[PDB]
Amino acid sequence: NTKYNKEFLLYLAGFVDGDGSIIAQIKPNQSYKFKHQLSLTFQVTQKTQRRWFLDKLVDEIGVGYVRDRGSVSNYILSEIKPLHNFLTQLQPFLKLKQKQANLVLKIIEQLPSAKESPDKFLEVCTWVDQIAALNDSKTRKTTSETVRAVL
Amino acid sequence: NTKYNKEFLLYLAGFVDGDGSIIAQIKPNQSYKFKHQLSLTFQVTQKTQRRWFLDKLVDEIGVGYVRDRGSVSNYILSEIKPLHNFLTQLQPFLKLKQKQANLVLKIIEQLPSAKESPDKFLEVCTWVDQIAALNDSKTRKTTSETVRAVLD
DNA sequence: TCAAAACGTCTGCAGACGTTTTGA
DNA sequence: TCAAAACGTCTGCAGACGTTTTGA
Repeated sequence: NTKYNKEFLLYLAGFVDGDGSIIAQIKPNQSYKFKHQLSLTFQVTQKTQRRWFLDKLVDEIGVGYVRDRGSVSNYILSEIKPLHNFLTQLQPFLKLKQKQANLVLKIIEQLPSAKESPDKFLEVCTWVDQIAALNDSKTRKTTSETVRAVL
Repeated sequence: NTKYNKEFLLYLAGFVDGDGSIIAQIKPNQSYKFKHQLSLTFQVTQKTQRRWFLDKLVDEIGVGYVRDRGSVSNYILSEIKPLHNFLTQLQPFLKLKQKQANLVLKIIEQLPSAKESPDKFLEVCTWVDQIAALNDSKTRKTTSETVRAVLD
């Protein structure tokens, strides 16, 4: 587990607080026991001309990668172990995105348990609900009821 | 002329790099000797539901104010001296909006000498030109070139 | 004449989702 | 049956300007 210099984290929290997203999703997918995949994402967006900055993040954070989607580009971190380690350290300095950050951590820690009881999974899916409520969600389909109405 | 923590500035520098605007403008206005106002602005936007965060900031920075625009709110810092002191302290930590910041400090210092001679004033206008170019400028009308003409 | 505030404008996004595949 | 990658796309803005008014 890589440890981050505390100056880097202070700058990074500020950036994330202003122009970063912390995303939790329930993805309909029949090849899963309970028919959905739990998915977590940390994401930063820069215009494609400025992606030199997104590439530095990959170096400095040491994990994740960059995605080009035309006029704009993304830094993406989804791997569950690195994300946990990263949010754990970044969390104390967050002012606007702390709750999402903590809801993500608690979800990750309960992932092995959610793969067992259909009630534990369903309950984890309500945390996912809380994260999207905190964000400015616009185009959202698959929620916990969507799930409860399957089991 | 308040002095800020290194913990505050580092955080703030990240926030500004990510979500902050450094704006410079040449405003046509006939009450001025060279018929234009040189305007500088530091700006941050939030959804009004999260005003408190910008209100908090007014208090920590010690200056500037908050405008509710209906559904979004702006933190706005326009005052030249506070602006200089704020950016002079924040400038070494910026990784994206540093160039803007320097151009803004340059401008603030040459400001009194710019009011003395239309050639120094025109030069200063070529600095706001550069800032606009570093931003994602889309609706700009008054440039140093429209100042050159008018001053003839 | 000036610094600073006040108020107006808009369309190219972009935060935050979506669905499908890869590769175990 | 899973973690992650890859890729598609909507809608309320909001970044970065504009014009106008205030009051020493």
